Amino acid sequence: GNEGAIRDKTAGRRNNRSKDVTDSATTKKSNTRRATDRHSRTGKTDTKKKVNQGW
Amino acid sequence: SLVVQEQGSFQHILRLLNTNVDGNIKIVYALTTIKGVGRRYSNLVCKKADVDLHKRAGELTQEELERIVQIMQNPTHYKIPAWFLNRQNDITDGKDYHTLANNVESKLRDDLERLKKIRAHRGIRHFWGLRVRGQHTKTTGRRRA
Amino acid sequence: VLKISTRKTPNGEGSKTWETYEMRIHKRYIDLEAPVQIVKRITQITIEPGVDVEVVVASN
Amino acid sequence: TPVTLAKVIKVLGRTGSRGGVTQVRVEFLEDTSRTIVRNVKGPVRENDILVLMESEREARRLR
Amino acid sequence: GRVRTKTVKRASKALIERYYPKLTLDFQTNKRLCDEIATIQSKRLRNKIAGYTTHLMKRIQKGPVRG
Amino acid sequence: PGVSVRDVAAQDFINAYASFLQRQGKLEVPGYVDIVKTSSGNEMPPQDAEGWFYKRAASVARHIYMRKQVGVGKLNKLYGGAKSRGVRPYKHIDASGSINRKVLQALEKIGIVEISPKGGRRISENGQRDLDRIAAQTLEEDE
Amino acid sequence: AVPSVQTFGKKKSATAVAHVKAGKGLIKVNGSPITLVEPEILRFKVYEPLLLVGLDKFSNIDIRVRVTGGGHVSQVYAIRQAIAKGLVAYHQKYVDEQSKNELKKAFTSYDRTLLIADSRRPEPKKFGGKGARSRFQKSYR
Amino acid sequence: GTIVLYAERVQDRGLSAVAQAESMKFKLLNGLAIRRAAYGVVRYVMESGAKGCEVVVSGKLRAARAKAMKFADGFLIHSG
Amino acid sequence: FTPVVLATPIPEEVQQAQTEIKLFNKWSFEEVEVKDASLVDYVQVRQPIFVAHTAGRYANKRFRKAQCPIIERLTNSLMMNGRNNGKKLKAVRIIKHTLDIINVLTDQNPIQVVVDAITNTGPREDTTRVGGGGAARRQAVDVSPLRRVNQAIALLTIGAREAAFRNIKTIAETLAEELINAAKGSSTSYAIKKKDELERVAKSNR
Amino acid sequence: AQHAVILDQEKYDRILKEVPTYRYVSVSVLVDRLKIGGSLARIALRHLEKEGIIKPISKHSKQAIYTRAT
RNA sequence: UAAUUGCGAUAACGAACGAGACCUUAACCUACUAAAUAGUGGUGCUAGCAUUUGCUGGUUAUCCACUUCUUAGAGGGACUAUCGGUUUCAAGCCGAUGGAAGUUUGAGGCAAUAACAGGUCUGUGAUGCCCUUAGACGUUCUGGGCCGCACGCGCGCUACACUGACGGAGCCAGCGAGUCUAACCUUGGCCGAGAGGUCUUGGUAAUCUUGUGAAACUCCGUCGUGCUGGGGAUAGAGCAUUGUAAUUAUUGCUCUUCAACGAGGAAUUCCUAGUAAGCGCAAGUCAUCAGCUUGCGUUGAUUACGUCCCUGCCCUUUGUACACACC
Ligand SMILES: [Mg+2]
Ligand SMILES: [Mg+2]
Ligand SMILES: [Mg+2]
Ligand SMILES: [Mg+2]
Ligand SMILES: [Mg+2]
Ligand SMILES: [Mg+2]
Ligand SMILES: [Mg+2]
Ligand SMILES: [Mg+2]
Ligand SMILES: [Mg+2]
Ligand SMILES: [Mg+2]
Ligand SMILES: [Mg+2]
Ligand SMILES: [Mg+2]
Ligand SMILES: [Mg+2]
Ligand SMILES: [Mg+2]
Ligand SMILES: [Mg+2]
Ligand SMILES: [Mg+2]
Ligand SMILES: [Mg+2]
Ligand SMILES: [Mg+2]
Ligand SMILES: [Mg+2]
Ligand SMILES: [Mg+2]
Repeated sequence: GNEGAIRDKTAGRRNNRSKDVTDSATTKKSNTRRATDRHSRTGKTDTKKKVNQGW
Repeated sequence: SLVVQEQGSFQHILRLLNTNVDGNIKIVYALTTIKGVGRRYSNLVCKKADVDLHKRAGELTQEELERIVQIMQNPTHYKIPAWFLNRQNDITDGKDYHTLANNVESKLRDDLERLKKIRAHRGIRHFWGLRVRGQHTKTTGRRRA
Repeated sequence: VLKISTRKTPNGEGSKTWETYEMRIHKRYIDLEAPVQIVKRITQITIEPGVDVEVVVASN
Repeated sequence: TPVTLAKVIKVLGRTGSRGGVTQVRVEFLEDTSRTIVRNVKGPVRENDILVLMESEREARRLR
Repeated sequence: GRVRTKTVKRASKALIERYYPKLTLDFQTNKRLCDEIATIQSKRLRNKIAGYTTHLMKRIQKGPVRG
Repeated sequence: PGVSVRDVAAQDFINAYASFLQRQGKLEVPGYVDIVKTSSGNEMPPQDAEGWFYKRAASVARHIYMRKQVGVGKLNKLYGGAKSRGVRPYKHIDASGSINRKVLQALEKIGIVEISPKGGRRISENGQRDLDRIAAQTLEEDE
Repeated sequence: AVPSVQTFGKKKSATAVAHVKAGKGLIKVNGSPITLVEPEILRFKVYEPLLLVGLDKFSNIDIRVRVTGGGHVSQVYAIRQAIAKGLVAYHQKYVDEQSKNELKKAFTSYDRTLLIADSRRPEPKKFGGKGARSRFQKSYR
Repeated sequence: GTIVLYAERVQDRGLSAVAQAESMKFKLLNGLAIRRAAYGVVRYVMESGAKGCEVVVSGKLRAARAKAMKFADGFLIHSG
Repeated sequence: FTPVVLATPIPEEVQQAQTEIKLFNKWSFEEVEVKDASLVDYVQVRQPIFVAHTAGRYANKRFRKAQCPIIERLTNSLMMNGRNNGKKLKAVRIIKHTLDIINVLTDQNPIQVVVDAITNTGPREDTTRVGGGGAARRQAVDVSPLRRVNQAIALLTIGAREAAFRNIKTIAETLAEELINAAKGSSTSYAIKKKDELERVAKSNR
Repeated sequence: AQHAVILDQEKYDRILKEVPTYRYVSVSVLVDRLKIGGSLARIALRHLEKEGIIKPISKHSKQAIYTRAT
C-alpha cells in the first residue's frame, strides 16, 4: 500500500536521475518495410481469364 | 511632490523581523524582502500603520517601523480582513494566522510533513521530488534536482 | 447565414483541409390592414413549397 | 576625396545569379559626352543618379 | 496577366466580320450594340467581348488586321 | 455662452470633479476602500488610496450623464481590462460590482444619480445641474 | 427648414455621418467640439480640412458628426472625410459651382483621401494559418 | 390525417441519375455482363435525349484485385 | 493673419500657424534642402504635412515608396521589433518628441537635421556575394539612391533602437542623438560607422 | 542600490549651480550627471520649475524637455 | 500569359473537355422599390447650462416628412478605359490621367484525364473473407487507466522589460450564438474583497443579452535600470462554481512562495498590402475544462516587384534489354 510506496527506496526522482538513459530513447522511426509497397506478398495472382470474365 | 533635505536622520539598511531591509528603496517594496510579505500585504500594513508610502525604508521613524512590525504579526486586531491571509483556518487550532519571516520556512515543512506522515498521495508525491498538482510529467521539468 | 465548418477527411491523415457549408435563411414580413375575409383568401392561396408563411394578429 | 556623379540612361538588365544586381549605362553631368556601364544593388529606373566613388572601371557579367 | 481567352477574341472577329458598318471606335456604344445584335449570358463576358471588338476596330482604321 | 460637460476634455473634467468631491466632504466611502483592489484582473490596488473613490465616482457620474441609463453590470465591464493569467494568454475580465454599486448608491444619496425605469441608473437633474457647473468652472480656469 | 445636406465618410468599417445645415459655425463631433477629438496626436488630421480651405467658410454652417463602428484611428479618417465632403456637398447645392470646385481643388491637391473612400479592406483568413497569407509552421522531421 | 402521401410517375426516368444508378444495380444484381449493363444504361440515357452521360463502376469483379471503368458518351462540362 | 471666430472656437496657435504656412507639428517645411545631389527625388519634403500619419497606398507600385514624406518614413520605421509592430501612435509621438529634442540642440530645422543624417549615412557603393566558384569573393557595386535612402532609415533607427534598449535614456533621445551625430558624421554614431565600414570593404574589393 | 537615490545636501547645491549650460534638460539628463535616480530626478524637474532656470517646452510621461531661462 | 493564355510560325483547318467563362463574398450608387424588428430631420412633452435666437440630453409611438447613413430586392458599373512609351508596333507588357475599383479587381467555391497497394474496415445497420460468440472479443455495472517519468523529437503559450510594468483615467470593432414540452443567451436590483450568491427580468430574436463600452491602444501619474515593481514556473494555506462524483490537485478567486529566462550554437519556418507582425473576440468542442482550431474585426510597417544560386517540380531533347514499368 501507501506505506510501502514511500518506504520503498529505489524510488523517486533522485534514483532515476542517477541512472544512465537507454538509447532506444533517442532512436528513429524504424520504418520496417515500405520499399516493398508495390511488390505483392500474397504470392498469388489473378489470371487473364478470371479478370476478362468479370470485367 | 516636494524637495526635502534631512540630516543624518535616515540609515541605509535596517534589520527588522530577523531579516535585512535596504533603505533607499521605497518602504512598501523595501518590506517585501521579508518572507511572507508580498506587495499587497506590505502596502496594506503600511496604509494601516499610518505611514507615508512616498517614503523609503531609510527614512521612517523607529516608532513608525515599530508599528509596522506590530501590525504585521497581528493582522487580525488591526482590522486587516482574514481573506488577506496566508494561513486561514490552521488545521489544528483552526485559528487564522499570517506566518512571517523565518516561520514560513517551518510551516511549509510542517504541512509537507503532515501529508507524508499520514501517507497521503500528495505527501508520497512530495517525498519523490515530483510535481504534485497533477501536471503531466512526461515532457516538462527535466533540469531541476 | 448558417455556417458549418468541417474537416473533409472522415479520418485524420493528410494536410488538414477545412470546408465550410452554409444555408442562407431569408426572412421577410408584410403588414396588412384588412377584413377577416381577404386574410384567409390571401393565406390559403399564394402558398408555396419552400416559403414559410406565418400570420400573426393584434398590436402586441 | 573626389565625388563623381553620373546620370542613369537606359536600364540594361539583371546579372548576378541571384539577380539583385542591375546593369546600367550612365552619363556624368560634370563634363558629359561620355558613357560608362555600372553595377547597382538597389532598385533603379531611368534618370536616377549614381555616385561613382571612382570614375573609371566599368564591369560586365556577374556570377 | 490580361490576355483574353479564345471565346472573346473569336467573338470579336465574327462580329467585326458581319457588322463593321454600325459599330465604332467607342466601347460604350459597342457595348450596347452587342446586347441588341448578339446573345451572351453574363454582363461580364459581354463587356469583355465588346472591349476587344472595340480594340480590333480601333487599329483596323489604321490599316488591315490579319484574320 | 452656456455650457454642458461634453464641452470639456474627459480628464480635465473628471479631475476637476474629483477634486470637488474631496474638497466637499459629502460622500459615503465604503471603508473597505484602502484594502480593496478594483478588479480581480488587477495586481495592485490604486496608488491614490485616500481618494480614487472620488475618481471613479466622478468617472461613473460623467459616464451616466452621457447616456440614458447604465447599471452595475455595464460599469464592471467598462472599468475592467486585461488580466495576465500568468503563463496563459490574456483575457478581458470584468471589474468588481461592489465598488461600482456602492459608487452608484453614494452618488444617489448625494443626489447626482437616480434609479431609472427600464433599468439601471439615470443622470439626475441635480446631477445635470452640478456637473454643468463644475464643467463651467473648469473652462474658466483656462480663461 | 433651412439649407442642409447630409454626407458621410468611411475607412475600414468606420462610417462617419455629417449634417451640414446653415448656421453660425459650430463644429461638433458626436456631441463635443472638434477641438476635443482624440487620439490628440492626430487632431490636426481632422482640423485638416478647415485649415486646408480657410478657417472661415464655416461661418454660414453648422456641423454634427456621428461615428459608429470602426476603431480609434479609422474613426478619425472617417470623420475628416465626411467634413470635407459635407463642405463640397453644400456648396454644390446652395452656393455655386466655382466655389465648389475651388474647394475640391484644395482637398485633392493635398489629400489623404478626403473626398474619396479608401477601398482597402480586410482579406479573409484561410485555414492553415492564423493569417490570410501567413501559414502555420511545418517541420519535415 | 395531418400527413398525406401521393405517388407520382417521373417524366422519363432516362434523365435521372438516381433512377439509372438503381437500374445498373439491378442490371448487375440480376446477373449481367459489366460492359453490357453499363453500355445499355448509357445508350438509353442518350436515347432519352441527354446532352451527355458518364457511368463509373469501381470495385471488384471475380479477380481479387479491384479496378474501375469509365463509360461515357456525348457531352459533359465538369466545373463551375 | 487676421483671426476668425465661429460658434465652437478654434484656438490661436491653431488658426495662426495653420492657414498661413502648412508647417509640421509646428516646424517649417520650406527651406530644408537636400545637401547631396541625387537623394533629391528620393527625399520627399513638399508636400508639407501636420503630422506623420497617413492611410497611404505606397506599396502597390515599385517606386511609389519614394513619394511618401521622408519624415513619416522615419517614423514608420520606428514601429518594429515584434512588440511594437503597428503602434504608429506610439511612433508618431516619439518623432514629435525627437524633433523637439533635436531642435533644442544647435537650433536648425529639426526636419532638416533628419535630412542630413539621412543623406550622410547612405552607402555610395557597396558589395555583394558573387559566385566565381564556391570560394565566393565579394564584388563591389554602386548602390542606387533608393537603397541609399532606405538603408539610411533602417541604419539610423536601428542604432538608436539598440542604444535605447536596456538603459535610462529614452527612445526619443537615442533617436535624436543618433540623428544629430549623423547630421555631419562624427563617427560616434552607429549609422555612419556602419556606412563608412560598408564603403571601406566595398573599396577594398575593387 | 548604486547611488543617486536620496538628497545629500551638497546634492541640492549641485542641482542649482550645475544646471545652466544644459541646452537640454530632462530625466535622463539628470541621471547622467552622476546623481539622482529617475524618481527624485522627476521631483527635481518640478521643483527646478518652482522658479525659472528651466523653460517647459514639452509635455509628459516618458518625455520631458527643458531649456535654460533667459 | 497565372494558364495548350494568346500572338505568330505553320500540312494543317476548324472544334470539344480542363483553364477561362460561371458562382459566392468584399468594394461603388444622395438613381429605383420600402422599412415602430434599421435610422435621420422637424414638432409636441420635458431636464441642464446660458440666456439674444443658442448648446447638450430625456421621452418602442404624442404626431408629421424623408431613405443620406443600416437592411436586401431589382438594376447599373469595368471592358486593364483614355492618352502615351515599348514590342516582330502581333498578342501583350510598362507609365501618366480618370475612376469605387485597373496585381485573374481582392479573397474564395467549383475543377478534366491519370497515378498511389497514400490514409480511413475506429463515422456508418457500407462491406467480402478470417476470427470470436455464454468462463464472450456481445453487453452492461463498479473501480483503475489513456495524465503514469532518467530522457530524445515536433506544434505551441508566456517571457527576458523603460517603444516597459504597474495604478488611475480615456474609450472604439467585426464574424457569431442562444430555452418546448425546457432550463439556453442573460440586462436590471441587492449581498459579497474576489470568485460567486440571490430576487426579479427581456429574447425562439435586425425586437432582448449587445453600442457584445473586446484587447492591443491613447492620456496623467508611480517606478528608474537593479534577476528590479522585468518574468511568473514551482509550492503552501483558505474560499467558491460544474457534476452522481473533483484524490492523481476540472475550472474560478485570495494571501503567500518568486525558479529558469539578460535575445538564444548548428540549423529551420511563414510571408508582398489593409498583407506581415502585434491585439483581442465569436464560433466548434462544452455539465465543467483552450495555452487548439475555424473564422472575425482592431492597430498597422520594413523590404522585392527580380532572378535560377540553393531546394522542389514541370517541359523538351536523348538512352533503355524496363511495360507488374528502377520498389
Ligand atoms: Mg515576499
Ligand atoms: Mg491534469
Ligand atoms: Mg482601464
Ligand atoms: Mg476596456
Ligand atoms: Mg469549361
Ligand atoms: Mg473556373
Ligand atoms: Mg506582449
Ligand atoms: Mg440608401
Ligand atoms: Mg489616381
Ligand atoms: Mg499500405
Ligand atoms: Mg470507412
Ligand atoms: Mg492521448
Ligand atoms: Mg501541424
Ligand atoms: Mg496601462
Ligand atoms: Mg465576506
Ligand atoms: Mg418570457
Ligand atoms: Mg524580482
Ligand atoms: Mg509581473
Ligand atoms: Mg468556447
Ligand atoms: Mg484538437
